[PDB]
Amino acid sequence: TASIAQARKLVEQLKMEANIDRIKVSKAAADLMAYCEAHAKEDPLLTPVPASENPFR
Amino acid sequence: QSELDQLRQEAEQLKNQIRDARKACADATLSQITNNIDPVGRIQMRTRRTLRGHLAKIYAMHWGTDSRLLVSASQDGKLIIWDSYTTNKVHAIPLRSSWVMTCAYAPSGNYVACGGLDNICSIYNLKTREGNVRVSRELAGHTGYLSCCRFLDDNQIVTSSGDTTCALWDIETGQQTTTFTGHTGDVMSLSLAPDTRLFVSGACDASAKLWDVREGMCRQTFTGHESDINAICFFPNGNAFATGSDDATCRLFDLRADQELMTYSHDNIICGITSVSFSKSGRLLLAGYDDFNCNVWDALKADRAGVLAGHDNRVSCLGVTDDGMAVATGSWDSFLKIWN
Amino acid sequence: GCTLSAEDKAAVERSKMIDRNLREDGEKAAREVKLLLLGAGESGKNTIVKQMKITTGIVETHFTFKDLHFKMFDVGAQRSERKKWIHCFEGVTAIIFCVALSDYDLVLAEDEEMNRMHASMKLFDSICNNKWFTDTSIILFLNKKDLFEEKIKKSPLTICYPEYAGSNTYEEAAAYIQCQFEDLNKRKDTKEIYTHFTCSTDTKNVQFVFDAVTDVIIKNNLKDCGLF
Amino acid sequence: MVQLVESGGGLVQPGGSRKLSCSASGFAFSSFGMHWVRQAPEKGLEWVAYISSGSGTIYYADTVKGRFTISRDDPKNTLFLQMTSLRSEDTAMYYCVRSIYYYGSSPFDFWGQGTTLTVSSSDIVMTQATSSVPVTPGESVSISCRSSKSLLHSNGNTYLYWFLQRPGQSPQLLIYRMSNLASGVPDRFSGSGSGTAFTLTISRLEAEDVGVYYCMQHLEYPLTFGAGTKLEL
Amino acid sequence: CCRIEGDTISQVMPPLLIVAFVLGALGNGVALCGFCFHMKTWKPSTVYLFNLAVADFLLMICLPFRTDYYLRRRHWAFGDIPCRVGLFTLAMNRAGSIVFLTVVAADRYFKVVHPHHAVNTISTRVAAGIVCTLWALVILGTVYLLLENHLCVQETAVSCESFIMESANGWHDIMFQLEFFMPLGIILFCSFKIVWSLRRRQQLARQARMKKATRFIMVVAIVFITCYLPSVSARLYFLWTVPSSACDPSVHGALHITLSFTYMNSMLDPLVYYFSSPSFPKFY
Ligand SMILES: O=C(O)c1cc(O)cc(O)c1
Repeated sequence: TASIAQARKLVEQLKMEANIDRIKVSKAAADLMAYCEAHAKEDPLLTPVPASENPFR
Repeated sequence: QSELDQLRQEAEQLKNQIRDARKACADATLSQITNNIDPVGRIQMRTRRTLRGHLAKIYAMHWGTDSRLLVSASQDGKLIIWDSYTTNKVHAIPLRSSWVMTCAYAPSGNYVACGGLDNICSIYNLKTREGNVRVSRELAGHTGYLSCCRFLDDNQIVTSSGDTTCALWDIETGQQTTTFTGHTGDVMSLSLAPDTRLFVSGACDASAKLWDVREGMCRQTFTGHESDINAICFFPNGNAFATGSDDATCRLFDLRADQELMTYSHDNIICGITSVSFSKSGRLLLAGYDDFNCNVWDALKADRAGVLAGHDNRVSCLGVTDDGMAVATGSWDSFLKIWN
Repeated sequence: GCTLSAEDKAAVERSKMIDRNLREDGEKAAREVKLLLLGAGESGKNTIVKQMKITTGIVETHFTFKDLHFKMFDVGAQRSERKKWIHCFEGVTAIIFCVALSDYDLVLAEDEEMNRMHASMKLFDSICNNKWFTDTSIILFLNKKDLFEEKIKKSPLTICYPEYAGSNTYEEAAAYIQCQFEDLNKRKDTKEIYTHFTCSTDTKNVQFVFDAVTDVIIKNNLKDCGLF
Repeated sequence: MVQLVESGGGLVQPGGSRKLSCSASGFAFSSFGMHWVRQAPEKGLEWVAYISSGSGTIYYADTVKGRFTISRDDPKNTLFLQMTSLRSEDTAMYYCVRSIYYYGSSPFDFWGQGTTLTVSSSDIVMTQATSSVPVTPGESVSISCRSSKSLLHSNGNTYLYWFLQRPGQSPQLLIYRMSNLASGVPDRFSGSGSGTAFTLTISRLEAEDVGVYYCMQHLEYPLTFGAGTKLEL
Repeated sequence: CCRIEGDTISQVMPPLLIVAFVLGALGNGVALCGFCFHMKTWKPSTVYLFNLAVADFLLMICLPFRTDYYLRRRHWAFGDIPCRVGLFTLAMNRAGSIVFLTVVAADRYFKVVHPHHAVNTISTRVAAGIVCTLWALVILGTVYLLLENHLCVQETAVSCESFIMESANGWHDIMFQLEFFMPLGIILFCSFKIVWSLRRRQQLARQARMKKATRFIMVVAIVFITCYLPSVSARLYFLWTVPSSACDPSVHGALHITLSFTYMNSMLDPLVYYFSSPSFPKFY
């Protein structure tokens, strides 16, 4: 009866996690790619900016 | 002990059902979709600043929200707040316990937190009526070493400890509000979501968990590594996160798909990862390594795009400003560098 | 700073003062002697730290001897995994390991099969051969000598070491225990072990620690001079 | 808890010498720079001297240079000003002002209750054209200050300070660096400007906002105050 | 003047000086390259080695000025003032290489016999003040090298020399004897005490590293003995029987041999100090 509480809680957690909804991998990948090219102009690390507006020049 | 055996069997069958659902939901891969787009060019990043003054190994750092100030923690018993533009030192806070290995900077800029082997999270008031920095609170509810801490606002902070638990604190009252349990292993890192409604953690059981702050419950569990997880970071979108382990690999997980997406590894690399971070657009993934180097990965194609090599010891911490202009690396050689 | 405004120059001056204070504190802290104290609960760490100086995770004890300041750290309260924080103590001057002679036959409460002496030997082997302590001296203390005298007459040492073939007298048994502990070191040439038997010694363990620390300091000085 | 008390003064024969002292309590005295600021009767403020934290840097006004000296006593938390060859126009009230300098600090944020000294018988010019404005409660008012030289530095910030002196009291900081509010100032004061012309706006004027308003530049030494602008009912 | 008229010196010196110049410059250059470019932290006991290497380098710089002088039969072909700074870095850089032999040998005595002494923990900004008050007293010692004349002219050739003959008083003789003998006593005392103290460490001695470190203490002392004894002894013998020795050609043959032996101290110092040390950096 000592180890039955932890096991019952684990079974409850597994039951709760088994009821989550899942989307297809293609949709998640496409959303990530859409975000990646949809913000490319605002990221200075891969697109260097001229030394006029670079505070670390 | 038949009840224990049947509970074990039920847990195993539930795990098998979850795995089967994940497999059935898995169609194609990220690489197959991403192969259409053109690859990113070679990344040539150069050291712009070098911050000196720490006299021992540096364990943690955190950028301010203004992308100018930052705080660094060293085991010489000192917290230093730097002005990254002029290299000037703003504050130097002496620590009661020198065994600090985490630090955080409040989003309002008014407070700094640190902790370590003393099992205590200390809060420091930067804006005082006097001219000095004072301790405003000490949180002493943990039974293991503090590994990470992150502010939510001026009154809430989330900490992770070696007692395999995470806790949410009320700073003004100094009491724990919620306790997050379930890891069964040393929790090493934390990462807050941009909306602050959720956070993820990584522990020595080679698993990652997603928690709901309001409800104090574990929603999802991710298991793809075969060794201890040392660092974790949310994707800027808020629907993904990356993990760095001691098996010399990094992985990308998706919350909605509830499984792994891509792995970043190389045969020439055999050392463990100490820190990870994302760029503002999320295209670049920066990871620190034990081989004294920091690698820049292409988050969409799993192709290395550059190397930051300016340290002669282990790279312990990473950081990218909120505006994405600069990247900072700390190291065991007692130097911080700003790369751009 | 010819291109700096008055406020910028004042900020630079403040940063210079902060740098000076940091340098002075760092020089002040470089003259301290730091010791990492390890062992088990019943080994006798409390007795040793009491003799030295006449839920928290780490305890710091400060004492002085012959104008030299010592800092001792006890990490016995940390029940988490050792490999995740042991690297923080890399660079310590020396390690102090406490062992009780009288616990050669007693068994641990947690595990019946496991013996206390073999558990201590396993811990010593793990710490001595650690990759963060490949050049760190070890000071080994044997803590319960009179109880060893009492228990050796009423019980042989062969119960702990089945292969012990020698007289059950105190001297041979103590030598066998010491050599068994010292055989765990593998570097041999790189690092050395200091051993000292303690029952109720008064202001003699501190002298032993002082001598070992002096040897370590001389080695560091010779490394600094390049004559090494 | 912050407090600054000065001692010294009284009637002085011309050509004599005295030493003014100020005592600090309630804050880390050694971490703050110290200024002496002078105000003659029915006249505006005038900077005198400055000693840095750690005594590394010392400046003086050209009027008092050679005759006045400034020093600190950090263990005793005291500030000194030894004056020699006192003349007629040194008769004024002397204030002691604390200031701390780092990224984002607020200099000149606390003024002491100065003492009165009576003696018997290029630089940037900051100008305020208006000298008096009649006001009534509930009305919005604007105060203007103009600078001979542009106060906009190449680092991106403008060094303009606004102070208020209520009748019978010590000056109080309102706006620092032309846009930032002080710690305990209501959100009815606003500041703005461009290079050489600056304005201070007081929305929903109340009976508490009656006094003299001074503008200051902190771009370079010596520090110069503008003329006063009095608000009356 | 007096006319030795001996070509054996003119045929023996160029070998020794050429060998010294060609084997002594690259080692000191490598040591200088490694001291600054290949190091990160400047703690004491490193500044003194740097200054000794600099003194050796300065000797090597001015050494070739006399490898052709002896080839043309002791003729100073070019210059009259240039033989005032050509014998100035032969008493500035020859006496600034014996002082830093007494400094490196007195710094090792305070790290083996007095490990907790305060001198062991001084900052780099304090030793920089000692190497800047010894290296200046070295100059102050040899002002007359620039405030006197040395050229002596003969029928066919001019000879510029300072260790010439007779009974040179109070300078280039007395300073010579003191700067040899006095540092020697300190070096011998320090070397004996260091070994005596280091042998009493019964458990440190079992390591071969200690044995190598103790052998290198005596190596430096014997090298210093065998490289400067002839130079002092020859001048002493000349000074004693100077009545009879009216600049005898045999005598002048020997003193030029012994100074070439002194010139090999800066040859041997790099190889003894920097190259035979595991802890110093590598040059591939
Ligand atoms: O090194 C010298 O000072 C020196 C001086 C001489 O007169 C001759 C010589 O061969 C060397």
